[PDB]
Amino acid sequence: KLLDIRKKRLQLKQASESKLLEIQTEKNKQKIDLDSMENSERIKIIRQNLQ
Amino acid sequence: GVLAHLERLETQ
Amino acid sequence: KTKMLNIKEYKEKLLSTLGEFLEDHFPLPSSVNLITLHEML
Amino acid sequence: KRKAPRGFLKRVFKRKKPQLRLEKSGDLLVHLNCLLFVHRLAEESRTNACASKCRVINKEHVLAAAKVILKKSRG
Amino acid sequence: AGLSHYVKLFSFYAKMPMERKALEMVEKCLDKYFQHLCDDLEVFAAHAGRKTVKPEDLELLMRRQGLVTDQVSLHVLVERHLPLEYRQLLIPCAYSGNS
Amino acid sequence: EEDALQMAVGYFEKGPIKASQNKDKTLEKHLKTVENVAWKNGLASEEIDILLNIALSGKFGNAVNTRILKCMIPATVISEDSVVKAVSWLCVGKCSGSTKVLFYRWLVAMFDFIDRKEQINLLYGFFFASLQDDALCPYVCHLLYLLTKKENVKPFRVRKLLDLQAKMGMQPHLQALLSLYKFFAPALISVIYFKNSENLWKTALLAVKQRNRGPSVLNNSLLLHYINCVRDEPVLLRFYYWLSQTLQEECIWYKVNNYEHGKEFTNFLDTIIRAECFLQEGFYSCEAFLYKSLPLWDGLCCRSQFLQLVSWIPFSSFSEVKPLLFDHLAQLFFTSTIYFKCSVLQSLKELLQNWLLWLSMDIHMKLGGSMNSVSKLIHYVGWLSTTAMRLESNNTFLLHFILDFYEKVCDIYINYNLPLVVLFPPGIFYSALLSLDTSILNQLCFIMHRYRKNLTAAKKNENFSSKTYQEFNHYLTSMVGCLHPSFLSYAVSFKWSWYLDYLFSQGLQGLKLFIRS
Repeated sequence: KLLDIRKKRLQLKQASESKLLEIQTEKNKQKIDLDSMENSERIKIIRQNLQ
Repeated sequence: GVLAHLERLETQ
Repeated sequence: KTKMLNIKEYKEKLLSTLGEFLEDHFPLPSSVNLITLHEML
Repeated sequence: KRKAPRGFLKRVFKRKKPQLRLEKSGDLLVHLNCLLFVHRLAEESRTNACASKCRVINKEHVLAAAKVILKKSRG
Repeated sequence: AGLSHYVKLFSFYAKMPMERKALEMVEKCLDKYFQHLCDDLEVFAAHAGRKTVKPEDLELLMRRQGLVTDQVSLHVLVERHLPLEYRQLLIPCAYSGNS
Repeated sequence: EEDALQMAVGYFEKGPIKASQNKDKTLEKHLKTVENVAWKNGLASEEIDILLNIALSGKFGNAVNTRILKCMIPATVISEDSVVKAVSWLCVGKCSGSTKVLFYRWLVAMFDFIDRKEQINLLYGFFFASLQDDALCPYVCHLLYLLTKKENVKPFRVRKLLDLQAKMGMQPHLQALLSLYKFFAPALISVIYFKNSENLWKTALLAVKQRNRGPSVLNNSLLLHYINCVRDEPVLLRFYYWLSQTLQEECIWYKVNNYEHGKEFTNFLDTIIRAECFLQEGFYSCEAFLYKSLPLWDGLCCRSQFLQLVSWIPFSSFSEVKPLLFDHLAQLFFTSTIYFKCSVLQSLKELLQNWLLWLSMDIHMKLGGSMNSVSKLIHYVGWLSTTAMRLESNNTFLLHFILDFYEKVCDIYINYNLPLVVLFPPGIFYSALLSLDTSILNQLCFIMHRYRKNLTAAKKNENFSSKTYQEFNHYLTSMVGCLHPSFLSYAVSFKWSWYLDYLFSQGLQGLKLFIRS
């Protein structure tokens, strides 16, 4: 029982590492979305007058 | 565990 | 821009009440009305 | 310490001088006077301690503090 | 009592440990402080011609002690040392009902 | 009648106490006997806390005599707090400062029962500006220690708390509030602790509890799941450098105490061990500390912890980890007693599982040179465990642990999907075959039956075949003809099938699995 518990747990561990790496590279994709604001042609002025 | 136990038959 | 207009309307809520409720306070005896004194600060 | 005794200052103002009419919060002004007098005492006694470089306030520094500040605080 | 209150406040006003033998002499200093004050309020209130001791009767005295100036008036001195519920009695706030 | 009685108390407030035909303390004391049963409904608590405390009769004794017991039966609602903030208005009436002290003690004591604590938190500054007055500071400090959220830590409040600390004393209540403001955005830095004073109210407040009843990352299990899931570079390195410098500094701590420091290090290595058993990969400082501190290691210095660290060692090659570590887990294996010997083939038993798990999903996530590593580990243990068999004159205790290792070598194919059926080296096989107890004999029998099962399973899917099947048929014909001393012990304690039944029935389950096969 401990052995198949360990096997299930490690399967969900490598699976979670792959899935959470997908989440982190999608947050990285949102980082390219972050390079989509630092063009700063009208975002900077509106951000400054909002601040 | 049997390691923490095996450290107390070394003494006892 | 929507946040700009939302914050602007929140400002015209807070300041509209700063005009209204400060008539519950309201000036009395140049002194300088607390609305004007506050806004000069 | 964050207090100021209402009763004690009034009792002192009545014990020492029996004929006054100290106002509703005039004793609060007396407490402010003593607070600032003891402020002056603490700071000029710290100066007195640094004068002899003593790391603890002692009698010989307080007696020198008195003849300056208590006389200064006289109206 | 109140003198013990001031010697304890001396501890948090001197920011530095002292001796008890220093404290009963600062007690005589407070006793003489009143022995100068309560007859200084006496003579200052008599100078104003009023039997009672109004707040301005003591503002002049504290002007004598050099603690009220044209820069530091009476009320500002209340800000720096007295607690809020106590200065609410002294310096006039405003509710259209200034104290 | 309480709602009627409280509206009568309000009438007792719309008029004077003198003009009343009856005493307030009589009717309010009937209400107080009611409070001893049930003090104030949410609407009742609201209203009786509202009108009795704003300006009306509400004597600083009477309003307090109620306020001691003016809490809630179900829960305190927002409208309770709303216009009692208009009792916090603190003005011509003000519900003067003593009743303010009991009022803020009310809120501190019953902060736990509000439906929407966020609403009062949204009211944070109304109580924060009440901190300036002296009498409520020891209680308002507690309240804001209970109310504080990140949205309420604006820098002007930080500077107001600093001004309060400078003007007033170092009071521990201000220190507690400062601790929270440092726990949030650190615009201030400082280094008692929710010690309450509502214990007197906690007679009634313990009744209220009963009334509600009736009417850097190792010591964070909830965060260990994050690092379990991120095999990221700057976090497994932010963590490696902490483990290396904690297993070095606190292990150099041995060289000055070695007795009292030998209990926190043991209890910290236990946390490391648990974190690895959960996270399931050996921390890269756990091995790096092991290679550094195995040659210097003794037999019993944190043996239970060191030989569980060996279990979680990132499978390396068994050609780069053997000389570095296993050449020392033989340098101490062959010089220490049985009680350390059994603690290594157990340590390497768990190491075998922790290597075979990480090889099973190496089949799942898509070998041969990895194969050679576990095979060589098992042979080196199989070399370790023939000479440990010789050091201790075939001690049954040690060979029990040897078989416990081999209990996890029979089932490589069935369990881990790894084709690594490694048979006994004969120096253990016959040494337990011709052993003298059955709790080791049936152990061997279970191992070899699982060996039959695993070899048969490997024949289905497919060197192993030639020499491994030859050696297992050697271990079979020699032993199946041999299946005797501990069995003789049973027979003395004791028709062949009945002898069997006497066996079998008496716990011989490895023999059952063989004999059925």
